[PDB]
Amino acid sequence: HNLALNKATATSSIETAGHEGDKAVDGNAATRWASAYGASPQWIYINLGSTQSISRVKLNWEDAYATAYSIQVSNDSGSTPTNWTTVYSTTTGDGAIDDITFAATNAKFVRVYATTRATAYGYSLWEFEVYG
Ligand SMILES: N[C@@H]1[C@@H](O)[C@H](O[C@@H]2O[C@H](CO)[C@@H](O[C@@H]3O[C@H](CO)[C@@H](O)[C@H](O)[C@H]3N)[C@H](O)[C@H]2N)[C@@H](CO)O[C@H]1O
Repeated sequence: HNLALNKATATSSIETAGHEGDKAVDGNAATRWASAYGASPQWIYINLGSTQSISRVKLNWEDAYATAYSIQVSNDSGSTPTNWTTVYSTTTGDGAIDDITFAATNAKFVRVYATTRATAYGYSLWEFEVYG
């Protein structure tokens, strides 16, 4: 059960209309979030809507994937998280599907914080799935 499905999202940026964060959590492999281009970090987070115990994230990257990124959680109250905790990071991402597991943790928000690009574009996810 994908706890991210159709939850509210926010992003650091978007490439164009139609590439919003909601596109990464629609369960559709043919729609994607895509960030602005360039060498800045970028990110997408999901408001899970309630505290959930999570242990697994599945990323389905488009060709503009991150070689370096972290998965982070927040347990802030409200709808605007500001404190993040890294639960997993890599510097050797290889794109396509990334199936990530980590110690189960409470989380109200989950963020992909992407820091090194595989390409000279931005970063883009067809899907960002979250599992207990
Ligand atoms: N100089 C143009 C060249 O830019 C163009 O190639 C296309 O450029 C597209 C716009 O950057 C690029 O689309 C991005 O692709 C990445 C990676 O797949 C995605 O994450 C972005 O969302 C896309 N906007 C295309 O890949 C690329 N074909 C070419 C064709 O118009 O004309 C060149 O000479």
